Amino acid sequence: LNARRGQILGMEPRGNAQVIRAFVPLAEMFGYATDLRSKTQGRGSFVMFFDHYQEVPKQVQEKLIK
Amino acid sequence: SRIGRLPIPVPKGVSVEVAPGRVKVKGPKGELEVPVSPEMRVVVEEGVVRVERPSDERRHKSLHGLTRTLIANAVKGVSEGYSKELLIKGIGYRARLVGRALELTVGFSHPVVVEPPEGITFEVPEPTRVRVSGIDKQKVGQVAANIRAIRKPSAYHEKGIYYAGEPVRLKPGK
Amino acid sequence: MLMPRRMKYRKQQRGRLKGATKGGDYVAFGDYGLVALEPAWITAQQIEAARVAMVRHFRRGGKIFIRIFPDKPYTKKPLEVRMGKGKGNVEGYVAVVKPGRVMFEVAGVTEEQAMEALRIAGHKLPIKTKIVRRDAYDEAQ
Amino acid sequence: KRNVELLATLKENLERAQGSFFLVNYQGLPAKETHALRQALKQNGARLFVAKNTLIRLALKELGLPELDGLQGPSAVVFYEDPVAAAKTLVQFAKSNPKGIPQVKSGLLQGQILTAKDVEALAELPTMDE
Amino acid sequence: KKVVAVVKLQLPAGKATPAPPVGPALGQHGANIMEFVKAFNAATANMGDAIVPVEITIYADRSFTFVTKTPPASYLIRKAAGLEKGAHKPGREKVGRITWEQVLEIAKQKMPDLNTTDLEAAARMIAGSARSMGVEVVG
Amino acid sequence: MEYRLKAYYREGEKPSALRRAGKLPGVMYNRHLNRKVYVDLVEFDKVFRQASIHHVIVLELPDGQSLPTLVRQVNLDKRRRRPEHVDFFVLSDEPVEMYVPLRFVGTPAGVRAGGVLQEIHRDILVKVSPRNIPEFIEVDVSGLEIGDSLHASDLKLPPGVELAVSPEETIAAVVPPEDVEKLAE
Amino acid sequence: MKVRASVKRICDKCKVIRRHGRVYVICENPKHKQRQG
RNA sequence: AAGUCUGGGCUAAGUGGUAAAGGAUGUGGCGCCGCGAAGACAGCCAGGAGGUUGGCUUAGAAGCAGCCAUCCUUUAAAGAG
Ligand SMILES: [Mg+2]
Ligand SMILES: [Mg+2]
Ligand SMILES: [Mg+2]
Ligand SMILES: [Mg+2]
Ligand SMILES: [Mg+2]
Ligand SMILES: [Mg+2]
Ligand SMILES: [Mg+2]
Ligand SMILES: [Mg+2]
Ligand SMILES: [Mg+2]
Ligand SMILES: [Mg+2]
Ligand SMILES: [Mg+2]
Ligand SMILES: [Mg+2]
Ligand SMILES: [Mg+2]
Ligand SMILES: [Mg+2]
Ligand SMILES: [Mg+2]
Ligand SMILES: [Mg+2]
Ligand SMILES: [Zn+2]
Repeated sequence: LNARRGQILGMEPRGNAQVIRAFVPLAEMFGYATDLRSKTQGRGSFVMFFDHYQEVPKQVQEKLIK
Repeated sequence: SRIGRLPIPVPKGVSVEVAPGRVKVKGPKGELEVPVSPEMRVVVEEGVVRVERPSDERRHKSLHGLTRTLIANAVKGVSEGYSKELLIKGIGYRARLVGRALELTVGFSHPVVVEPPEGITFEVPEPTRVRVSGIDKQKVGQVAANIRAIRKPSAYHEKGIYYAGEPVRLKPGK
Repeated sequence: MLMPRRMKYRKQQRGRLKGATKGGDYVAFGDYGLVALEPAWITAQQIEAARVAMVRHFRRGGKIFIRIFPDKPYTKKPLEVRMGKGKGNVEGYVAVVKPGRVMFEVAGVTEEQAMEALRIAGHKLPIKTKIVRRDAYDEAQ
Repeated sequence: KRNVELLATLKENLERAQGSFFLVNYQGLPAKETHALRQALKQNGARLFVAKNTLIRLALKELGLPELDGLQGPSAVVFYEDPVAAAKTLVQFAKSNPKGIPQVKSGLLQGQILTAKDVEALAELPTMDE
Repeated sequence: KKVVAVVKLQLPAGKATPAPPVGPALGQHGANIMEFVKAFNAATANMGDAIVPVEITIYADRSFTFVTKTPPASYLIRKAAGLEKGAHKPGREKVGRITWEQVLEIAKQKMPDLNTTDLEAAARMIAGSARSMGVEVVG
Repeated sequence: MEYRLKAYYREGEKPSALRRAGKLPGVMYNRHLNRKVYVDLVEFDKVFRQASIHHVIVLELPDGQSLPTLVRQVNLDKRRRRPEHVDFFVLSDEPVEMYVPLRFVGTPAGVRAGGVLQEIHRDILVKVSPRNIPEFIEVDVSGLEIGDSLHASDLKLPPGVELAVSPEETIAAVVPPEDVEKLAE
Repeated sequence: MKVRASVKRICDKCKVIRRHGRVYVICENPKHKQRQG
C-alpha cells in the first residue's frame, strides 16, 4: 500500500480477518487484485471507491505534459 | 589472554610422546601424530603437557597457540572422541545407513551415497539425524561439512541439511 | 558561486606555484580547519562543492568560514583549434593555494561533527588535506 | 583508580554503623522479584538496609581495615551483605529465610554472618531465626 | 481446553470490544470478555477516561480473573492544569502549571504503584513528568 | 597557573642542528638584556599548550637564574604546522602590555534559537602589573540573540588592568547558522 | 560480493580481514561482503 | 673486468623491476593520553528495572518514523534507550 504511493487511514477487525483502509491514487490500483492475492496467499480481497482528487506530484505532473 | 601457555591436561590414561617434528598421542580410541613446528618446544609433565615458544617474535606467538590446540585436540581425540550432528529437514528428506555408507535422500532425482573415509564412522540414529564420529577432529569436521554440502539449508525454507545447533535464519519469499 | 565582481584585467598570466603558503597558515576564526597539504589552483566549483557538502552535513547548522577565494581567471581555447591567434577565453576562476594554507574553518559544532564535515569537504578537493584544530600556536599568531 | 575509593568508604560508613552484618548471594531474582525481596528486608530491618550489595573485593578491604573480625565466611561468588545492624534485625533473617527458600530455586541464599562482633556461622546463622 | 495464562493488557476507558489484544491471547481463558465492559466501566464511569492497567489470569476450569492499576502520570496532571493535550513542544511554551503541593497529592494518588514509598521522592517523579510534558511547577 | 621550563643558552649552534636535536631555538629579551636560548621542543610544547601568551612561564637557566617571562611570539614553519622559534619576554616590575583570555559565561538567547556564538576575541589586550595578572576575564553573553554583538566597551575589567585596544573593538557576535534550507538558491 | 577500490566497515558486525594477499570485509549480512579490487 | 667484502637496520611484495585519488587488524619503529591484582581487555554466568504508551505528532508511532525534552525512582547497575 504505501509503496503504491498510497496513504493509509486505519485498521479494524471483521470476520477475523482484518480490514485496512487507505487513500491510494487510482493510477496505482491497476491489476491490484493479483498482487493482493499474492501478498495474501490468495486469501484477502478489496473494494475501492473514488473519494476525491488532488495534486499529482510535481515529478509526475510534468511527465504528463506531453 | 593466551592459548599456547595454557597447559594441556592429559587424561589417565592417554600417552603423549614427543619427537622432533612431531608429538604422538595414544589412548583408548586410536593414536594420532600431530605435526609440530620444530621451533616450538613441547613439554611433558605429570598428567599435563605444555608448549613453550622461543621468543615473542610474531611467528612464534602465532605458532604458539596453534601448537597447543593441535596437541590438545589430539589428546581429546583419542580419549573422548570427536563428533558432529547433522539434522535433515524438509518433507521428502531422509537418510539411512547402507553398510558403513550413508545414503542421503534429499530431493534430487536420485539418492546420494557417501562412503565414510577411514577413521570416520556414520550413525543414523533416527531417520532425520546423521552422526559423523571419529578420532580426528578436523577430519570429522571435513566430513560433516562435505555431507551438509550435498544440499545446504535453503534461504527460503527450513529445508536442507543442517548442523545440529546451527540456526534456521530465513527470508521472506512472496 | 565565487568570482571577483570587477577586475582591472580580464586574463592573467599563469604564474607558478613554488612555496609554502605566504600566510593563511593559522586557524583564524573557527575551532576546526582543513589545510592544503599540496599546491593547486582550486576551482570556484570545487570550493562551492565543498562548502555545500559541509552545510549539508550540519543540516542546520553551524558556521562555515571560507579563507580562500578564487580571483585568478582560468583561460581555455575553444575545442579543436590550433595554436596562435591570441590568448584563450576566461571560462572560470581559481584560487592559488599553497601547502599549509587553511582553506576552510568551522565553528558552532561538535568535535565529531566538524571532523566528519571537513573529511567530506576534503573529498571534493583535488589535493591532499589535513584537518586541524585551534591551538595556542594559532592564537599566538 | 577509582570510584572504588568513594565506594569502599561508603561500605565502611555503612559497616561503621554496625556490629552485625550478614551476607547473601542475591543471584538470579528478576526485577519484579527483586524490589520485593529487598523492600522485604526494609519492612523487617530498620532504616533502608536490605542489601548494600557491592564488590567482594572492596567488601574484604573494608571488613579487613575496620578489622571487623575478618568476615571471611565466603567473599567468593555473588555477594550482597544483609546489613542486620544498620537495621534492627535479629531473627529478622527469617524475613530472608522465608522469601528466598520458597520464592525461587534458592532465593536469597546466605553465606557469612557476624553477630554482635562475633563470627556467626554457616547453617548456624541460617537457622539463627528458624 | 487451553492453558493457564498470565495475560497483561492496557486497554483504555470505553472501547470494550473483544478484539485484539482481547481476542488471540484471550481465547485461552474462554473469557467472559464482555464482562469487562461492565466490571471495568463501573470503576471508570465516574471518571470517564484514564487508561487503567490490568492482568488477566485463567486456571483449569476456563474462567478469567483481572485486577487494575492507577491512571497514568501523564493523565492525572492534565486535568489539574486546565489542559486537554500536552504542550506540543516541551520547553518553550508551558500550557499549564501546578504548585509544589498539588504534585504531592497527584503523587499521593500514585503512591501504591511506584518504586519508592515516599513523598519527597514520589513528588519529583511527578514534577519530573511535568518537564516531560513542558508544564511548569508553581514554586 | 605559573608554569616552568628548563631553558638553555646557545651561541653558534646552527638552528638546523638544534632543531634536528629535538630542541627549539629561541631568544630572551626585555630592554635590559637579550640572550639566545634553546628549549627542548616537547617540554616546551607541554607547557605552552596551557600557558600560551596568557600565563607566566619561568625559565630555569643553567646559571640557576629563574626569570619570569611571557611568550611574546612563536614563529610557525608555514608548510609543516610546527614551531621554529620562540620569543620569551623577561617581565620586570613595570606594568606590561599583554593578552588576557576571555571566558564566555552563559548560553546566548541567540544560540538555543538555532544560531551560533562567533567568538571574535578569545583574549584581549591589557596594560597591567605582572603582579596581578588575571588568569581569566568573564563575559556574560546571555542577553545575545542572533544579530547582537558585544564590544570591549562592555567587559567588566578587574584591577588594574586597563584596556589596551579601542573600546569600539567588537569582541563577540552571535550569527545565524548554516541552513540546508537556504542552499537551493 | 562487492569488489572495489574502497572497502570499508558498513555496520558494526562488519569485520575487516586479510586473506591470501587481499583485503576482505566479511559480515553476518551478506550484502556487506566485500573484496578489494 | 673487479667483493658471493665487513658492521647496523628494514622488506616477503620477485616490492625491487611502471601510475593517482582513495582504501586496509601487512610489518616494524616512535610518541601521547586511557583502563588495570581495590582484578582491567576477551570469552562465559546474573541482572538490564520502575513513574511511562514520556509530551507532541499519523490512523498507530508503546526505548528504536520524526519533531522536542532527556528529568525522577528503587538501585550494584540499567539510556526517556
Ligand atoms: Mg583429534
Ligand atoms: Mg565442501
Ligand atoms: Mg605560461
Ligand atoms: Mg583545472
Ligand atoms: Mg589559454
Ligand atoms: Mg582530496
Ligand atoms: Mg599577520
Ligand atoms: Mg598539529
Ligand atoms: Mg609538535
Ligand atoms: Mg564507497
Ligand atoms: Mg562474521
Ligand atoms: Mg656478504
Ligand atoms: Mg601486485
Ligand atoms: Mg620483480
Ligand atoms: Mg614489478
Ligand atoms: Mg604503517
Ligand atoms: Zn556488516
